[PDB]
Amino acid sequence: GASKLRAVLEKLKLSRDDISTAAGMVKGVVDHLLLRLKCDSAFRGVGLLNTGSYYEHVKISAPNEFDVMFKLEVPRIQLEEYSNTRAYYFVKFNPLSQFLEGEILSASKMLSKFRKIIKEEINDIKDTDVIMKRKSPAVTLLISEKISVDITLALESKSSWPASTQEGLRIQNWLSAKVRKQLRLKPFYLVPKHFQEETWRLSFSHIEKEILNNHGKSKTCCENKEEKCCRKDCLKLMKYLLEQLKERFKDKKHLDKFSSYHVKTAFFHVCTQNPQDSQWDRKDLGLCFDNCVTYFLQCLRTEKLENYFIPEFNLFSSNLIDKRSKEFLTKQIEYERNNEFPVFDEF
Ligand SMILES: Cc1ccc(-c2cc(C(=O)O)c3nc(NCc4ccccc4)[nH]c3c2)c(Cl)c1
Ligand SMILES: [Zn+2]
Repeated sequence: GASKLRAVLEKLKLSRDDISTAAGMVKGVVDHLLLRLKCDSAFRGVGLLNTGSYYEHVKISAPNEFDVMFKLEVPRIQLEEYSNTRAYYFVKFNPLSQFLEGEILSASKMLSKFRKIIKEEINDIKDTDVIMKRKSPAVTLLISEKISVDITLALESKSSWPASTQEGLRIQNWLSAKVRKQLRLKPFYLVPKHFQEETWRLSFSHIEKEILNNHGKSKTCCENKEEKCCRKDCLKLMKYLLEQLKERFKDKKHLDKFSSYHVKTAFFHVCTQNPQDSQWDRKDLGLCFDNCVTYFLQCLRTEKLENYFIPEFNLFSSNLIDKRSKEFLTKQIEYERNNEFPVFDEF
């Protein structure tokens, strides 16, 4: 029954208008940061990933936790795959020559000046209270007492996607081969890794908005009441389930390695698995949500969740997340699934 799930989604939809007040605080902070960085020798080509978006909201339950990405175009960029990990690379070749450790581009040396300039500007204006938190790659600010913003620096490359993505983004049977070709013409991004190296991880997070806003096999999906689907609602419930489970056990360390990214990745694998819009009918919200929960548990038990763009990078590998952590999450979700999800009728 979709009765409980809709009420959860209705409760979630209410706190959306709280974001409008908090986001405005975030814009003023990052508008001041972008102008201070743009007149630095290394960060002349800095800017937001999306010119007006200004954020991404990882916490679908807490409207006070934002995630912001700054971009920096690195032209004539040469990448070396680090030990066949398929996702971590060295950047070698200039405004960025001050961070060169010989041939390769140092991530922590670029993060040092980036964190330094922000640290100096955060205190400089301080017409509104912004507090810097140091702890790994993200420069985490806190506006007033509630709002927290994660600022991530990313390198932008407008060349072809690296070979490891050749069989990724398997959307041909769902969104068509024409759309996959158009998406792969868009740039790709590299973010600091933070074992240990001066390597960068391939990032394709900017592709999520492109697909979430155009998500059906039918081009008119969710444009009229006759073909309203529940794809977005299922993703929201999947993200909220993990956030509640991570909140419920915040005094332990078992669920610290799982994020909405894993929940996103498994969901889009389900979208590949179920390409027809009829498989996502709104009347079947409870059933479709179960398909997502089932697949994610199958991933947890099998210790396998492929990067959606890099099929050879296992997000659930033992190097990344240990077996006891994945078994702990498996038990909690299976318990919630058997019990009609008690984490949903509370907060
Ligand atoms: C079709 C498609 C399109 C895009 C994506 C996608 C790719 C990446 C990536 O890094 O490649 C990525 N990262 C993130 N971070 C979110 C986060 C930030 C802070 C804390 C916790 C989570 N969300 C992402 C989504 C996927 Cl899974 C499917
Ligand atoms: Zn739809």
